[PDB]
Amino acid sequence: HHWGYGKHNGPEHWHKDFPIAKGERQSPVDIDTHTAKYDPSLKPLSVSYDQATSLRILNNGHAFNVEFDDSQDKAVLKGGPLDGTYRLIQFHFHWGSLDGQGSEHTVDKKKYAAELHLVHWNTKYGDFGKAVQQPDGLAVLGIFLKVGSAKPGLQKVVDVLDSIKTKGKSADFTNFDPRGLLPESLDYWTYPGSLTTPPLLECVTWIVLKEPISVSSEQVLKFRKLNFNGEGEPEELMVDNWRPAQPLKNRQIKASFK
Ligand SMILES: Cc1cc(C)nc(SCC(=O)c2ccc(Cl)c(S(N)(=O)=O)c2)n1
Ligand SMILES: [Zn+2]
Repeated sequence: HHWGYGKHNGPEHWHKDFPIAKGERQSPVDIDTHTAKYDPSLKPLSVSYDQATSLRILNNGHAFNVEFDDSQDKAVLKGGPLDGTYRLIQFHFHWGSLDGQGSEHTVDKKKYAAELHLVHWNTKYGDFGKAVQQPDGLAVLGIFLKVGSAKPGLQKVVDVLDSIKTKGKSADFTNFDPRGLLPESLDYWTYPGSLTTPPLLECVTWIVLKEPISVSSEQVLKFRKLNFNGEGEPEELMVDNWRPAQPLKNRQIKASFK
């Protein structure tokens, strides 16, 4: 009876195995755009994905991860609200059963169709497993997806999905360039939060871009064909793999703009 996204093991139950689910800096949150403070001291984000080595794509039974070789100083996030340098380890998405839901963060209560998370760990802690035990361990760049025109830089991801339908399937996935998943603007909101999945560790500086990317209905439909179950088990489509907004509690969301 492990955690997941259903009635009996979804978000509302996670607190029994992971009590920090009711902690002081949980994610996601609603971003009230009127209440976010513009911080002129925030720096442009620096996203340096020129040498990113993707390696493989994995279906883990919760989402899928596009993984990067993070054994060298390639694919780094820095600047923004960050001190130091964060290295890209993986990205994944959360999405809905319907286009009117799927994001984890919301913007004045608006829910997007999906949300991409590019996960980076702070090099000062040497690896991802040590970084998640620190309050400044991770920086996640979150990008909303709305349904409209296709994102051409997303199609390679879409096209490999039929090879990783079920939990525990992986496929070789090299030369994937995550710059093709990025909006023109890098204006952002930022706040201190947590992993949105168990173990819900309070180790993330969230950086949510204001400009969504558009993807086509046919691209998101292919996300909804994945399965949460493993091969040979009854089919449970992988949809609605999002945690709802959590209380903001004693936190301030900062805007890099306007
Ligand atoms: C840490 C961890 C360990 C195991 C066994 N599974 C997962 S599934 C979700 C995931 O890979 C993950 C990893 C790190 C981040 Cl930061 C986030 S999220 N949804 O907060 O961006 C999600 N996560
Ligand atoms: Zn995520």
